[PDB]
Amino acid sequence: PKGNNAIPHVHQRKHWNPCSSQKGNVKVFFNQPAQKQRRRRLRLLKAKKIFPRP
Amino acid sequence: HYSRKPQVSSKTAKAKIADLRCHYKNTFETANVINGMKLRKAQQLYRQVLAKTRCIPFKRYNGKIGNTAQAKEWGQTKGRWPRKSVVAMLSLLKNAEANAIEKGLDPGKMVIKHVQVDQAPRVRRRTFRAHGRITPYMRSPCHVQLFMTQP
Amino acid sequence: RRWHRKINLHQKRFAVVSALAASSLPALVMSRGHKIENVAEVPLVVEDGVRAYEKTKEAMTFLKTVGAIDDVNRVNDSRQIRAGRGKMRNRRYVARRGPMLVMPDNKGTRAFRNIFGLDLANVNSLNLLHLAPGGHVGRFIIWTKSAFEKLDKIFGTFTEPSTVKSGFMLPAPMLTSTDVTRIMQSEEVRRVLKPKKLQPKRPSRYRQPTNGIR
RNA sequence: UAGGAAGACCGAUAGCGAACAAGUAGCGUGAGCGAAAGUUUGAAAAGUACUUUGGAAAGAGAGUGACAUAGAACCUGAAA
RNA sequence: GGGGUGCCCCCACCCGUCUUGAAACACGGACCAAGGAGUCAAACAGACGCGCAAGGGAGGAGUAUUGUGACAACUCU
RNA sequence: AUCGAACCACCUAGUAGCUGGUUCACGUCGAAGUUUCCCUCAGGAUAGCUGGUGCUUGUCAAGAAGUAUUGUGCGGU
RNA sequence: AAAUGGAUGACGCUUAAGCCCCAUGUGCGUGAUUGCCCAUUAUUCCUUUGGUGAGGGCGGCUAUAUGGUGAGAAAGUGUAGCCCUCCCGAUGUAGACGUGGCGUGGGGGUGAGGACGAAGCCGAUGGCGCGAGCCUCGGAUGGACCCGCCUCUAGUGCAGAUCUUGGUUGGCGUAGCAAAGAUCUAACGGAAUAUUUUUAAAUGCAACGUUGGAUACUGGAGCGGGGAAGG
RNA sequence: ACGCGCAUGAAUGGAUUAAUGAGAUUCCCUCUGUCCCGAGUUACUAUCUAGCGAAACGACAGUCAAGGGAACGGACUUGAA
RNA sequence: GUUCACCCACUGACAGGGAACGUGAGCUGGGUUUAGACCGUCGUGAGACAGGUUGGUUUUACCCUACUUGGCUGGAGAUUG
RNA sequence: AACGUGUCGCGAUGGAUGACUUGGCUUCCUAUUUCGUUGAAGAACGCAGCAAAGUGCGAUAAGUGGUAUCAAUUGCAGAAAUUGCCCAAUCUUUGAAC
Ligand SMILES: [K+]
Ligand SMILES: [K+]
Ligand SMILES: [K+]
Ligand SMILES: [Mg+2]
Ligand SMILES: [Mg+2]
Ligand SMILES: [Mg+2]
Ligand SMILES: [Mg+2]
Ligand SMILES: [Mg+2]
Ligand SMILES: [Mg+2]
Ligand SMILES: [Mg+2]
Ligand SMILES: [Mg+2]
Ligand SMILES: [Mg+2]
Ligand SMILES: [Mg+2]
Ligand SMILES: [Mg+2]
Ligand SMILES: [Mg+2]
Ligand SMILES: [Mg+2]
Ligand SMILES: [Mg+2]
Ligand SMILES: [Mg+2]
Ligand SMILES: [Mg+2]
Ligand SMILES: [Mg+2]
Ligand SMILES: [Mg+2]
Ligand SMILES: [Mg+2]
Ligand SMILES: [Mg+2]
Ligand SMILES: [Mg+2]
Ligand SMILES: [Mg+2]
Ligand SMILES: [Mg+2]
Ligand SMILES: [Mg+2]
Ligand SMILES: [Mg+2]
Ligand SMILES: [Mg+2]
Ligand SMILES: [Mg+2]
Ligand SMILES: [Mg+2]
Ligand SMILES: [Mg+2]
Ligand SMILES: [Mg+2]
Ligand SMILES: [Mg+2]
Ligand SMILES: [Mg+2]
Ligand SMILES: [Mg+2]
Ligand SMILES: [Mg+2]
Ligand SMILES: [Mg+2]
Ligand SMILES: [Mg+2]
Ligand SMILES: [Mg+2]
Ligand code: NA
Ligand code: NA
Ligand code: NA
Ligand code: NA
Ligand code: NA
Ligand code: NA
Repeated sequence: PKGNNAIPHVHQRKHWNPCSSQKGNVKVFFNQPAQKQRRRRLRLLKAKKIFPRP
Repeated sequence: HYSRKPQVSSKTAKAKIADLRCHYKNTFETANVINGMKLRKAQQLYRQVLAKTRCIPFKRYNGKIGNTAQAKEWGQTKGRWPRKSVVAMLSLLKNAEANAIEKGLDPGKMVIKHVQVDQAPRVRRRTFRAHGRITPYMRSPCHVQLFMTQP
Repeated sequence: RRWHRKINLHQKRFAVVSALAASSLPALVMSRGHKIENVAEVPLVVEDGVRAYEKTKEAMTFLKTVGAIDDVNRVNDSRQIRAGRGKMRNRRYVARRGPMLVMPDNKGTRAFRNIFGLDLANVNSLNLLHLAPGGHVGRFIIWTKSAFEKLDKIFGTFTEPSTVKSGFMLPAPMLTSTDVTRIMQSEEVRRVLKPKKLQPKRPSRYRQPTNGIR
């Protein structure tokens, strides 16, 4: 039985979840630490090439 | 392998056959009747069954088979004359006799001391039934092992 | 699925401080499993000269001198093949955790690498996963003098805030004295305790009667 | 298309349909549908010469091997 | 003392299920092996654990690192 | 071998207030089939019955009682 | 006055073993106040388990080697319960909650075991626990890995779903193998014989191909001779 | 044949029709095992043997009377085999 | 089609009923109650009628018991003392 | 009696369990990284001493040429090269197919 709860508005009625019949619509961040290393490496390479410009 | 060990191995001959293409139930009755018999007596009985003068008693697998007057000597009423199983057992008894001769024993004094029949792997065929059905049609071979000792 | 977790910054610093204080108690070090029976003093502080080593033989001689070779021998004997499916997934061998050596920076470790059963640490970033392996406190730690002298600045005192962590100070104790048994047996407490009362004799054989009429 | 790093994942009815001559064998006029199956004997074939019964298949001996109740789709070998 | 197999006297309707009511002339039930069903994400509420408190906490990014390195550490008019 | 709307693949694990199933042990407690509203009558929401967590207290008794007595009112079987 | 043969439960009972009423041991008109039988009830005793549980001890100086007596004592919800006394409750569908409660795959720690034999499998192998289960023994089994404890994690426990996939099964040597007329004989071939030790028949049956002969069928809209489609 | 026809009737066709029909109904001749009332015979089965060899179904099982019970029991109570 | 009904005839007499309104793995399939089709009445129509009419697959026993026949064989401490 | 029932030892039938794993699934990174009328992708037919499938190759057909390495291949032959990489070539009948 429902009691005294807030009225839910969860907004999840489209096909976002990948299943056997749907491609889905999602985004994850498993590449976050690898991309952090890549951006720093590019900045260091660019500094070496354009030396001594700021 | 053999399921029993003869007490005196020197005076004992053995023989066996595997995947014999004979009905297991028929061979079961044919081989079991000669346990405890003398070798010559067992050979005589098989020859008389081929002549249809004596019969093999069916004791376990005998559901709704015919009655015979020749089964009274076994204290029973049901019996039959399976020729295919009998000729196979006669061949096996000849092999065991050859083993005894090579070992140096006398075949005229040997006594059968162990007989065993088991079910072998089955072979599959098929038969056609009404309304487009197919049902199995299987064959049931058997293994036979025995040995006899000289008292 | 939610693979990772968030932890409050203050709680993470709390855990590191507590695991460090546990390493100064020789009873807790022995309970975790380390062999420190030949160690001169705890916490163990050695001279800075160990950073100039270049040959592994010199490091082994130094470990035997300060008495830390018993723990590294214990790790050597414990090496064995893992039980179960884990040996099929690039986890074939297992071993125990030995002593940890703390250096002021990430330099001077060539002679101490390749020694089985020894761990290197940098005082500027201490890892709780290394200080309390398996969640159990009391790791055996060997300090260099330079790294030891930086502990006051890195973590701060009970009144002076730290200089490396923004506005961090050591948490105050809940009890001014942890020895509770002394308080219970002190003269001040025993003055106001209620007096003892006489107790009856022990019951003998010959069970007592109950029929008041017969 | 070439390469690398791996995993608190699955472990042959699981994991891709496919650990194997697998989009194969097979099915349907066709569009299409679609398996089963670890060759896991032994460190090494050293894979049982030879005697004897048998038309043969095989049986009884003998031999190799630590073990043959490890004998060839051969580790272990449960229940009905 | 325990275990196995009989025997004697006494006691004793077939399991699971829906149902007011099942031993039912109500349904599912030949046997064995291996599989087989309250999970993950997101918003909110209450109970309980932990840190700080008129304040609490970030995120995204950045600073320094073949080293247990996709971790851990640091980022304050 | 398909027709009061063929066959193949896909949307599709279509929805089902309806039928069937739902895997270890011991311990402390333990019901309801009634009220009001609903295109409601094989279903829900709502109060009641129950469990858990307690809070504030007391220790012979506060705001105790499915029971009597005394006094004082009500009634039309 | 009814449809199977049948019901004081049956047999039977008539100085009742029927109906109404009255009594009680040894001694029924002299023994006043219990004739006897049967409960998961009542009283009492022992043990367990849970409490709105109730009390007590816990600052270890009497003295003591082996070949006057020997072991424990934890300030504690929860145990192999810190220990000792005492009191009150204990069944239960749907349902709620508790458990230093049991079991499975893998991670972090700690401690072990193994070719003098790991996992797995087998059992008239016993012991422990209320129980889920745990441990030992034997193997005339196996041939290379695996477990105890604290924590983390999950594709984590089966008797049934006209459940899925394999295997096995009574029925059972049973039901049957009955349209299209039908074969016989000698010789040869074949391992398929003329097979006996313990006269000939009553102890090697049954069945196969070719050739010669016999018998019989198809009966030119043919079990004749040629083609297409399909193979 | 008759007609107050619940509710016959005119291309929602009315009335009648020789020939035709594996169409529905009644009667007659002939004929018969359809029957009174069954009997005898043949071929192939079943039945026995040699060879070969399934399926369906299958909680567990299988003697009755009365009783009560979910108001028609193989299991329960009492009796009888 | 009938249960029922009503007539003809014989007879001593042509009584009334039950057993899952006994009896379909015993038969039969005339009726009732699918799909085709005609008529009357009703309905705008698709169609309806407890109104009439004609045509319309009747499956399986080899299991247990019961019953009918048919045989083998122990047994009184009803297998033992 | 026989059939039938039960227990123990051994043997059949069957392929579970355990230990193994050149397979799968999921996430991350780096490039002088993106086909074809100069005939692609797909489809058919062939090629080895013994060669059915699969693999490689195209009438120069389990390969020709260059280069690095340095003695094999292996079931039996047979001889006295093989393996990795890649510039030079060959490349049957078709297919956008013209
Ligand atoms: K027969
Ligand atoms: K036969
Ligand atoms: K036969
Ligand atoms: Mg990216
Ligand atoms: Mg028959
Ligand atoms: Mg057929
Ligand atoms: Mg057909
Ligand atoms: Mg698979
Ligand atoms: Mg094996
Ligand atoms: Mg009902
Ligand atoms: Mg029930
Ligand atoms: Mg009933
Ligand atoms: Mg679903
Ligand atoms: Mg249900
Ligand atoms: Mg209660
Ligand atoms: Mg409304
Ligand atoms: Mg009575
Ligand atoms: Mg209870
Ligand atoms: Mg319950
Ligand atoms: Mg798992
Ligand atoms: Mg599961
Ligand atoms: Mg199971
Ligand atoms: Mg037959
Ligand atoms: Mg027939
Ligand atoms: Mg003719
Ligand atoms: Mg003719
Ligand atoms: Mg009209
Ligand atoms: Mg007109
Ligand atoms: Mg009209
Ligand atoms: Mg005509
Ligand atoms: Mg006609
Ligand atoms: Mg009855
Ligand atoms: Mg019944
Ligand atoms: Mg009636
Ligand atoms: Mg009837
Ligand atoms: Mg019928
Ligand atoms: Mg009828
Ligand atoms: Mg009937
Ligand atoms: Mg009709
Ligand atoms: Mg052209
Ligand atoms: Na018979
Ligand atoms: Na598959
Ligand atoms: Na029901
Ligand atoms: Na139902
Ligand atoms: Na219902
Ligand atoms: Na012809």
